[PDB]
Amino acid sequence: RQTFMANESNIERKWYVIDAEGQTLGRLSSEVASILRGKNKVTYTPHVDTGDYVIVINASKIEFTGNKETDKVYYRHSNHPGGIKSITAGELRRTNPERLIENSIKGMLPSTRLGEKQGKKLFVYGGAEHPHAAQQPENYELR
Amino acid sequence: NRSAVSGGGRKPWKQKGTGRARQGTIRAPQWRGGGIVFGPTPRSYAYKMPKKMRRLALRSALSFKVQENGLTVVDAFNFEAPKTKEFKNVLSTLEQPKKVLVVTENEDVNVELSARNIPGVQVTTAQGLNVLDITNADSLVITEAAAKKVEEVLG
Amino acid sequence: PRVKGGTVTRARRKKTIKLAKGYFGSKHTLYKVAKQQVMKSGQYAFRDRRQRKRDFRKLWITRINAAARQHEMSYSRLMNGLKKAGIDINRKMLSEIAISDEKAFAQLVTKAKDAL
Amino acid sequence: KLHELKPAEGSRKERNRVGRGVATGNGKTSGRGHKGQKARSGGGVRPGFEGGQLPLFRRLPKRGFTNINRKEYAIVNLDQLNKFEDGTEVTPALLVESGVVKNEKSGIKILGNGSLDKKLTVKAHKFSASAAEAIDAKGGAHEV
RNA sequence: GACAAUGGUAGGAGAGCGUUCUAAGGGCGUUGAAGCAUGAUCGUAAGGACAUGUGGAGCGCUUAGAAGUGAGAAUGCCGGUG
RNA sequence: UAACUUGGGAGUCAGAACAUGGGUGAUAAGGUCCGUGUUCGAAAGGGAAACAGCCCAGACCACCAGCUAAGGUCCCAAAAU
RNA sequence: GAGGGUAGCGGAGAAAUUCCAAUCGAACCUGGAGAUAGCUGGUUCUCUCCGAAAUAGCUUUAGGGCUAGCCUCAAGUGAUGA
RNA sequence: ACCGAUAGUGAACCAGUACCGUGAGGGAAAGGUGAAAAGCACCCCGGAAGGGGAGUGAAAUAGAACCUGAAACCGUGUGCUUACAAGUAGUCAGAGCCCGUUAAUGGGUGAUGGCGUGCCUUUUGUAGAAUGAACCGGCGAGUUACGAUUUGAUGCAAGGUUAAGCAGUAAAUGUGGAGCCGUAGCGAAAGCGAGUCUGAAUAGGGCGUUUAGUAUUUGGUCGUAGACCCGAAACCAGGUGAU
Repeated sequence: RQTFMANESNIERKWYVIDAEGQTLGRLSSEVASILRGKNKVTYTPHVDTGDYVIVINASKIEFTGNKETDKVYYRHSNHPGGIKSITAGELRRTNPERLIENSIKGMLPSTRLGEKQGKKLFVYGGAEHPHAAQQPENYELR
Repeated sequence: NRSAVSGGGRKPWKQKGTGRARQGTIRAPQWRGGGIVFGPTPRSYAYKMPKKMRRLALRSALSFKVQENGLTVVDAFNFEAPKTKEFKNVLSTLEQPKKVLVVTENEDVNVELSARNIPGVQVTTAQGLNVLDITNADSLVITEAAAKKVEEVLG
Repeated sequence: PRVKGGTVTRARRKKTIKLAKGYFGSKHTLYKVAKQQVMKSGQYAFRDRRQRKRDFRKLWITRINAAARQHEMSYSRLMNGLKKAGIDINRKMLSEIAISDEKAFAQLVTKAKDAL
Repeated sequence: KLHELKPAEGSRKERNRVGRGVATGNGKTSGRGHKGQKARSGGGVRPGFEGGQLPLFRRLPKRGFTNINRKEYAIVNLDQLNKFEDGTEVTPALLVESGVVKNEKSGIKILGNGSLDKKLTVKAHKFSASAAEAIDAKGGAHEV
């Protein structure tokens, strides 16, 4: 038995910033999820958190394909008899662009106790300005 | 068994209607104090074998005893009155082991009365020899008349 | 002769209750419930001894993939390149080298690229 | 010795007990099976048959009778007579004594199965054609 | 040493563990038997030892013999307790 | 690499789905009745989300070793954005 | 109200299968008696090898049985099996 | 080579008793101080029960509710862990925090990750919303007798073997040869016989000429006895009842 296991005594985390201008919604969300989990490190351990923090700016001008602007619909239920709501993806972009990105990425992470903690390291902002200057975020290009 | 245990003639309760297991008597095998099933019963354990094999077994015992130098041919036992100490000294003179079987031809009263309170000694005649007496005994002491009777009777 | 019980039924029932320590509630106290869980534990452990080998091979391959991507190539082309050269080092040793010796791994990625 | 006893090799075997756990192989149903007439206490049908098709010993006819004045003869073949010294006399009171006839049912009969090679006189109740010819063929006498 | 076989219900065949009593031999015990409790011990299984507490008088080993010889379930029987 | 003969001991006589050749029904039924193969029954493991009968494949035991079948390689989730 | 009579193959009944000790299409108790049950339920320790059937015939027979087919063990012939 | 207080008689104890029924009738539970009562003088809390000392005794956690004293269940104190989480409650991996063994690649707890719908019975098929079990403990189901057949062992062998009885320690085995199986079959029978029956005819055909058995006993199965255990609706016989 020779296998190395990472633990909280030696985990290192850093910050990244990614531009969401001119990218497809799903092609960007799949790449961000591989970073929050820590799939890009050589010390990946399944039962401990290893991934890094991600900042997403310019959450507007996120681009769809086809007729998704009007056809793609999001449903929710309030658990009351007869109450089901609905909203169009082209309507959520102009009124809550942060939730559009945030929910898409959170749908690509496991729903365990560790999955919720790993999803709390994503910050999404609709403009080009973010307030996390105390850290030293680095620019990241998408594969 | 069920029939021999005292009581238990009537049914304890009705067959159905109440929520309980159905029972017929209070002396069933599964009741406390009820009858026993498939238990001991008086019988005999004895059996028999061909006459020719009852004699082949006795000669085998005598031959095995002779093989290990456990045979002692002596003269007549000359006792006039029962006395345990004289026979104890006689046994110790001839260098005999703890368990000895002594064999004669007829019933010797003065030999059997003594030598019988000594733990480990039994007296027998020529027509009273056993497979168990010979095998249990450690050495055999016989008289010439008894030896001749044993040789002539057996074969 | 009559043969009764005692000192035989109690002895074997205590052995079962003693293998269930740490179990929740009545599953470490009562013999009948504990007996069932001890049988399920043996069935689980037989299955899990053979799933433990599939779980660790996956972990090594995930780490080899991450290290190789840092050298502008994927896992699938790395194992083909090593096979065409004859390295014969298994996934357990390649993972232990990438974590510890950073520039020894680069000595193996080159030969995997030399043979294409 | 009484503390070292040993029965002969292969002369004893342990009995099989049913209804004593599943590992023995005869645990629950004790070898009987599942839910039949042959799986109940008290057994099943009679050894011949009962019910159903007509039995084999009922669709066949009876045959013959028994004669109350039946006679059976203790037979002695020519081979069994060679044990006697040549020139001797054989009588029914001596065959029983010497160990050829054990039970004298209704007399002695001589049958001609074998070779004689003697010159002995034998007297018995019945003779066959071969027995009387072979006995007289080498010298001898016979009576009834 | 070389090769080959080893999923399994009804059911057939074989080899074993343990329990109470008897016979023969050989042993242990108030300087402490059986029983009970704990322990990180041994064997492929049924199972067997050892040490320490409690206990206050009987009990193992080897080879044979004979059985009222093994319990988780029958709206099972009796007692105690949720 | 089996088969036949003589002896001791049995269990079984409620079967199901898939494909295919037919009757019956209405070229209805997870219907029913026969012929021919497979699997379950009495079969764990991988695939089909879950799912006795479908595809792959038959578990003596241990290992933090390697190659494959069905089916797959953007994320959940191992391997081609 | 008191004292009496009719007894179960029976008695009583202005008649309802109504009553005869909280029970009546035939009272209760003790015996034959461990009645019979082709029907449900249950049947107690461990390993090793092999391993089915749900078909045919007949049956007051159809959720039962008997013979044949299929499984196992021991002995024999031995090439007759695929 | 019978039981040892759920056993053995229903009853080891003031048991046909407590109790139940109009009556006939049905019917339990309950053993154990110590070798010796030497069965706790005296002091303290309290109305008392109960207790803390002091004494008796080898021992009082042997103080009469008294040998040993298990499990269910009920409490007190403590090492590790738990208030954002969807659990057949375990298994594999695994940090952190405490201990130190029958000394060996040790023990206790468990932040997190992967996998995972109890047991039995009956069924073509059950996580099943089909059956059964509130929990713990004791008890609770293929036995024996006499016959048949087959297998292993042992003794004798064209022979093998005695039953009742008698003598003997309720034994072993002496004695006892009535009786039984085998050495020869075929035929309905008379009958003949290594051959017989059918048949006018060994003509053909059927069954025989193998011509090694026999006595005891371990194991398997069968039959007669309730025959692996528990469970009816009912039938018959003799009695008790009109409070």
